[PDB]
Amino acid sequence: SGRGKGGKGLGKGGAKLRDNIQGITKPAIRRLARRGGVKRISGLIYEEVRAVLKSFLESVIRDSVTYTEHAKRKTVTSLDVVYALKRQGRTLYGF
Amino acid sequence: MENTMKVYEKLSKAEKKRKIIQERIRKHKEQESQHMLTQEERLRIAKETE
Amino acid sequence: LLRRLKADVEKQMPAKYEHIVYCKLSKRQRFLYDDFMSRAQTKATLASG
Amino acid sequence: LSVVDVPVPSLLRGNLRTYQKQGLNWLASLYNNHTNGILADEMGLGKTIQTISLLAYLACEKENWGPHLIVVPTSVLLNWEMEFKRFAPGFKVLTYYGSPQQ
Amino acid sequence: KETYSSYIYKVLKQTHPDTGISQKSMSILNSFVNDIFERIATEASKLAAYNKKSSAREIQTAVRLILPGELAKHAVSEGTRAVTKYSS
Amino acid sequence: LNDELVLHNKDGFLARQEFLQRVGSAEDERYKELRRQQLAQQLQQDSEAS
Amino acid sequence: PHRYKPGTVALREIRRFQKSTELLIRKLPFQRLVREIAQDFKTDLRFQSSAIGALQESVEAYLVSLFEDTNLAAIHAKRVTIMPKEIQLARRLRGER
Amino acid sequence: SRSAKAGLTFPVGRVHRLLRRGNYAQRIGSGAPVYLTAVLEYLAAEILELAGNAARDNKKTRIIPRHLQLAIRNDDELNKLLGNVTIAQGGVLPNIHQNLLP
Ligand SMILES: Nc1ncnc2c1ncn2[C@@H]1O[C@H](COP(=O)(O)OP(=O)(O)O)[C@@H](O)[C@H]1O
Ligand code: BEF
Repeated sequence: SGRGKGGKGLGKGGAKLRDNIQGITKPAIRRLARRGGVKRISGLIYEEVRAVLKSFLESVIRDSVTYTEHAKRKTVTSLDVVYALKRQGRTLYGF
Repeated sequence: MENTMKVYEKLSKAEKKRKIIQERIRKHKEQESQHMLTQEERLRIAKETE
Repeated sequence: LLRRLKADVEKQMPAKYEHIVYCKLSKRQRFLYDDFMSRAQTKATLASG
Repeated sequence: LSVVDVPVPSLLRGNLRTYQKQGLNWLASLYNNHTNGILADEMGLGKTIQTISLLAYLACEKENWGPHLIVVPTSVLLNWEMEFKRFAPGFKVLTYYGSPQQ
Repeated sequence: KETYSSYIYKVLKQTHPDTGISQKSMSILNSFVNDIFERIATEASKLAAYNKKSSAREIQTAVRLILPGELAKHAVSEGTRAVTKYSS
Repeated sequence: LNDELVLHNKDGFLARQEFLQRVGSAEDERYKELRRQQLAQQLQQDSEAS
Repeated sequence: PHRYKPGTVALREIRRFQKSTELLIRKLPFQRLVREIAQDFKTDLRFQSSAIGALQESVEAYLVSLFEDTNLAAIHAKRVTIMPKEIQLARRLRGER
Repeated sequence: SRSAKAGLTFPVGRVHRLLRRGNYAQRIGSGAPVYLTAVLEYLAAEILELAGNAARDNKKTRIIPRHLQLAIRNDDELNKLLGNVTIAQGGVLPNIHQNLLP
């Protein structure tokens, strides 16, 4: 029993991608364009729309996170977005 | 309000007339639909489909 | 319920012959197996991720 | 066995091999008492011909052959519509699959 | 918590006795009422700071430049009729 | 077969995976730092401009 | 061949959307984008799905307003195809940034 | 009640408490503290009537949020009053350019 070696000692216990990429797609932008009333479009719009998201979403995101930090809430609620929308000049009803 | 309620009254009148017109459409469809398959006719259609 | 085995139809029915084949373990796959199994037994039996 | 065996399987290609007729009359008895059955026989012993013959008997003895449903796994989806294509073809079969358009 | 669903419900009922409501629309109306109230009330506060001092004239004037005049005259007239009804 | 197994597991196969994941985490952290510093530079330039 | 001239179905399909009012952006990629743009600040954010729905509605509304405005700006000129010039002009005119 | 004696129906006291908590002034005007509620009641009556009309137009008994959307958007005065604010699950009036048509 004592002499020799073998695996019968269970173990001691050791330890044993977060980059993320932007989404959206061309058909979604095409549907949004068709909602806006455009007959024909060129092939250079999608990059610019993606730029509009990359310039619009992140700013309100920063304002929202600094607001909820100013509220001393370690979580984000839908009501926090409404403050950002109000100070951005485009308010949303329903939340 | 008055203009749009007159529009709504016209819409309700159209609703009623289309109700009655599709009621008579359904009546005509029932008359022209197949009736009383019975035995020999149902087996005739069955053997043709066979 | 309604069940009928192959006993109902047996006049012309070839039988079933069960056979078990034993296969050895290759050297590098044996290395892989030992590494994975020791790592798993060290992780699961105690603290882990 | 409280089962009355009297089939009229018209327009049915082939014939039950003296083993599916008992299943047919068992299913007829089950229908006659307004109950639900379980045809849990050994796999491969012609469940499809049993149910096809049951439906054919229901369509021949009774004047009711309304829209019935065959819920099946995907792989056999064609086989069923062929199962009584080779067998009793007096029924009108529909196959439901293949994208929203068709 | 005191919701405002009852008041808007009875106003809809006295202006439309057979028209229903949707849950999303209930929040829509609640937010509309709340933010209009706050907007006009801070307008009244800034109008009180307008005069070199510490009523109803301030609120009447505040509603008199915040919303289009056509509905503004009706608003002030019906408010005055309400206060006359409440006076005695 | 104990000794050669112990030696090869001292070399190990999952060790290469851990090394690869460490390199991945390292370059991901470097990319995140570059992103953060570029965003900070853009923000300070924008604040200076206005 | 049931092929219609370019734009024949476009007007119909525009009518179909401008009748509709549903979500035009798939929720999962929008979640991916939100997480990607939000993880650059702090971990354990614990977003509530109602919040992401709110910003989704906000961004689609802003984009449709933008796109109708650039459609007007393009129909100004003898043009029915949209190019970066109209988008840049619409962005600069209102002084967004 | 105070609203009943005034002919109003909105709860005046709740708004009084809200304004007292908001401390927009030390001594709020108590000559007609429900007057600011009266103007809001008038505006709410307008918007509710328009929404009910819009819902009645498309044969739907209940107030669709889209129905309210076109109710507010159709009125030019309402658009001037509230035009910088959007509505969740709203919509856009169908606006197709005449010169765009083939
Ligand atoms: N009475 C019969 N005549 C001819 N073939 C039969 C008969 N009964 C069963 N079979 C054959 O047995 C096979 C059984 O397949 P099927 O009935 O489709 O499903 P399962 O294998 O579950 O019974 C079929 O391919 C069919 O050709
Ligand atoms: F093979 Be069986 F009859 F399912």
